[PDB]
Formats: sequence, structure tokens, C-alpha cells
Amino acid sequence: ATADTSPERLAAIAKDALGALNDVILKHGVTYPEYRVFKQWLIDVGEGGEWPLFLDVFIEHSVEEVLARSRKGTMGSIEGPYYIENSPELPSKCTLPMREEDEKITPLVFSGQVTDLDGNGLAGAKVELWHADNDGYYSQFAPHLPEWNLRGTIIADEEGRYEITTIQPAPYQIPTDGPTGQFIEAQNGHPWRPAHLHLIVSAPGKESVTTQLYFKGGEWIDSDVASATKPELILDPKTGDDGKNYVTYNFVLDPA
Amino acid sequence: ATADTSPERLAAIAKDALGALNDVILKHGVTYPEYRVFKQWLIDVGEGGEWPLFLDVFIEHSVEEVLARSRKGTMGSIEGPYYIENSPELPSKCTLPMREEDEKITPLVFSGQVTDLDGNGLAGAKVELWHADNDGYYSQFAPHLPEWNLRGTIIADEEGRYEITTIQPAPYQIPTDGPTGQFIEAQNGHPWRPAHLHLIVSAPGKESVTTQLYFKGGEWIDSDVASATKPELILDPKTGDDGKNYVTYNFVLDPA
Ligand SMILES: Oc1cccc(Cl)c1O
Ligand SMILES: Oc1cccc(Cl)c1O
Ligand SMILES: [Fe+3]
Ligand SMILES: [Fe+3]
Repeated sequence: ATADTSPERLAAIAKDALGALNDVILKHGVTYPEYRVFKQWLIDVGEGGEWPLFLDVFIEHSVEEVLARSRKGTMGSIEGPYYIENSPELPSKCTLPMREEDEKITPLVFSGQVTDLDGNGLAGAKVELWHADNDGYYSQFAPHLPEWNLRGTIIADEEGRYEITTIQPAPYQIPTDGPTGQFIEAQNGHPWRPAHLHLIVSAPGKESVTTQLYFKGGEWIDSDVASATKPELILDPKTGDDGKNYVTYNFVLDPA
Repeated sequence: ATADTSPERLAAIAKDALGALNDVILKHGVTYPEYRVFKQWLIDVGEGGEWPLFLDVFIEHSVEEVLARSRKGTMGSIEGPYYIENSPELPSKCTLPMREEDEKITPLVFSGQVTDLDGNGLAGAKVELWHADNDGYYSQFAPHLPEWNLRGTIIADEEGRYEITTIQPAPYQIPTDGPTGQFIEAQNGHPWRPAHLHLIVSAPGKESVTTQLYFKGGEWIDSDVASATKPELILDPKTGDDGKNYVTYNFVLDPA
């Protein structure tokens, strides 16, 4: 992993990042017992392997807020720690891989079209979906699950449309008996995320979008610990007489 | 290590610390290639065990600047990563433990008195000295050195005076082929400290002081990478006709 940044830019970055922190210590009168605790917690983050967690919850929102200024298409959001590459491909209309345990849960049917800025249909266009199960587990992040459970690469047809069936997600709680959750708990916070789909959407000759979609009445909707939920990405699914929840949603892709 | 801080205070602390950083990302337009690099570097700091180094160089100065508001005695400074407790005791006038390799170097003779705010003499009063050798190594931080090389606990007499002989320190360069030094080097900085004595000074019924002393014409004197050098802590040693450098310095101790 490399940035291709200059020493001039880094220097300016670190000066005000360090200036900022050093400024919070002065402003609040941070003591020496406090400093020791802090240092000890940074070691633990590393030792608990919680660096992508902590940063993704607490920092990635600004990185996407920056990228967000540059694009005219669908609203993006943070990737989070759990994306996996080359998930198995599925046809234009499909079901997401899932176990019998998953078959017990109210289904979600997710339809729409991948278009360009003008609104034209895009063939040979892909939707990478992934999200958590009713337990708040992600596959490849819990040994009891099959390695592509609720992950897939959806191949959109002739005109960019896709119809995808999966389950309807339940609120993810981030891990707590570790440094990130001890961080939240010592400040009387809450370790909850909204229920969400993660998606990378692409198509030839387009700047991909990475985003999330959420659910209209959901808990933790206006208190996302990751600060990653927007108005523009909240679905409002209607239920069929089959009893399955139904949503349509379209992705608008910028020029690459 | 425990602070005894409330959730209210921590919450306020983390809000503006996180707000601050998130504010630097927005201000500079930090990209996604940049973010990956950053995250990867935080893992390495941990994995290189460079957390007390990085923080002590870049952060501890504000913690002491805070404590500095509360005290009327000698000017303090940052401890740094290398203090060791219960170094062996020596009488009021002594020499610091050192090898034959150390005996080759111009000697430093360091005299003075530990007093109170009014200026009265303090018996049963201690000076913990430690510092680096002409190589820029600290004992217990390089396997080739004897475990108390240039460390000791000096026992001041009847009236708080001490006379201590050691070597005259050479400029410490912090480690470079690791994350902290790759941090400095990618921004065209310099990994140099001034030459310095570390000292903890105490006496019964007094708030100890932790500080450093530096040398009047030294290199890196106005570009200390740790930002830890003050005007008030720069010695000006005269050389004897024995050829040994001579300094007197007195420590003024606040009520505990
Ligand atoms: O499931 C998650 C866990 C932690 C952070 C984010 Cl952004 C997630 O989506
Ligand atoms: O020797 C040192 C190395 C790193 C930081 C400080 Cl403050 C030192 O004194
Ligand atoms: Fe998630
Ligand atoms: Fe030092």
C-alpha cells in the first residue's frame, strides 16, 4: 500500500495533526496518569489487531466525505473492515449464498438498474454485495460460516438491471471486550451500527462507487457509531403478500 | 496503569481529538491511497514496538507543559522512553558506573544543591541520573552494555548538596529503519536530539521533578525532534586545567 504523496504535503499534514492533538492535551489539562493509560491503550489496539476496526468506525467517514466532493453519482459511504475481493459471480437475477439457518429469516428482494449520469443503461456492469447475518457475523470473520455466506458478485444484464434476493440485515454491534469497546464503554457510549448492506458497484469505463444502504425505521439509525449513514441511503422496503420485503434502488456511475 | 478520570471528561476529550483529526483530513483532502498507508503505518508502530518512542518524541511535551503550569520549582521536561527504576545507590559524591570504553571520553563534573522554594537545604534527598553513552546507546536498551551503565541513585548529604562525575553526553539520534523514522524521513525531517542528562530529583515531603539538562553550544539545540529543550535547562560547562568540564546546578522542590 502506497500513497504517492510528497514530503511537503505530509509535513503540513503531520504538523497540524500533531498540533491538533497537542492542542487537545493543553486545552483539557491531560495528566500523567491519563497519558500512561493512553499509551497502554495504543499498544493493546495493535495487540488486539483492532486497528482497521477502530479507524473504520472513527476515521474513514472523513476520507469518504472528501472523495464525496468529487463525484456526481449515487451517495457513497465507508467500506468498513469486512470487504473481500473476487466473491463468486452470479447471474443478473440470483440468490445470495446462504445456509439453512439463513432461510429462516424474512427475505429481502433488491431490484434496480446501474445507469450513468445522463440515465443510460450500462451492460457488463457489476454489483459486489456483502453484509452480515441475523447474528451480526460476517463470513471469513467467524469460523462457523461458509466462506461466501451473503457475499457475491452480481452480473447485470444487457441493460444494467439486476434483481437480487438475500436476507434482511440485523443491527451490527461491534466487538466490546477489547480496546475499541473499552474505549466506547469508559465514555458511556454505545457500540451499535444500523442494519446495512455493503456494496461496490462498477461497470466498464466508470469510477466505481463504494456505499451502504440502510432501513427506514431501524434502530441506531441516528446514532451510528461509525457516523456513516446518510439520508440518501435509507431504503423503505414494502412487504409482498408472499411476506417478502421489496426494494428497488438504482446506482448512478461517474466517468472513470 | 489507571487514570481515575470520569466518562464525562473522556467523552469531551475524544470528541475534540477525533473532531480535530477528522478536521485535518477534510482540510487537506486526504485521499484513499493515503488512508491505507496511514492504517498500515499504525499496525507497524505496534508491531515494531515503537509506541513509547513515537509518543515520547511527538506527544509527551504537552503533558509536561500541562504539569509545568502547576509548579513553582526547577523547569521540568519529558522523561522519554528510557527511565529505569531502583538504579543502584551511590554516596553524596560519587562516580557513575561506566566501562573502560567510557573512560576514554572527556569527563563531566556536576555539582549543586537540592533546595526548597525558600532556598533551605534538604537532607535525605535523591538524584536519579541516567543518560546515554558517546555511542547514543542506553543500558538495558542495548545488550552489549552493563545493566547500570551511566544510571545511578545519588544520595545527597546533610544539607542537600551532591557532586557527581560521569561522561559528557553526545547527541542522540532516534532509531530510523522503523516506522517512526520512516515517518520523519518521508517528510524530509531529521531524527536528532540534543545531548542531555535525564534526572529525577526528589526529597522527603516534596513533589518530585522529572527533567533534562542540555549543553550551551550543542548541535540540534534549536531543533529538538522531541520539542523538549527549554532555555532554563541549558548548561554552560567550564573546563578545568585537569581538562574536565565543570557545572553546578541546583534543583528547587515544590511541596508534595
Ligand atoms: O460491520 C461493521 C463493523 C465496523 C465498522 C463498520 Cl463501517 C461496519 O460496517
Ligand atoms: O533518548 C531519547 C530518545 C527518544 C526520546 C527522548 Cl525524549 C529521549 O531522551
Ligand atoms: Fe458492516
Ligand atoms: Fe534520552
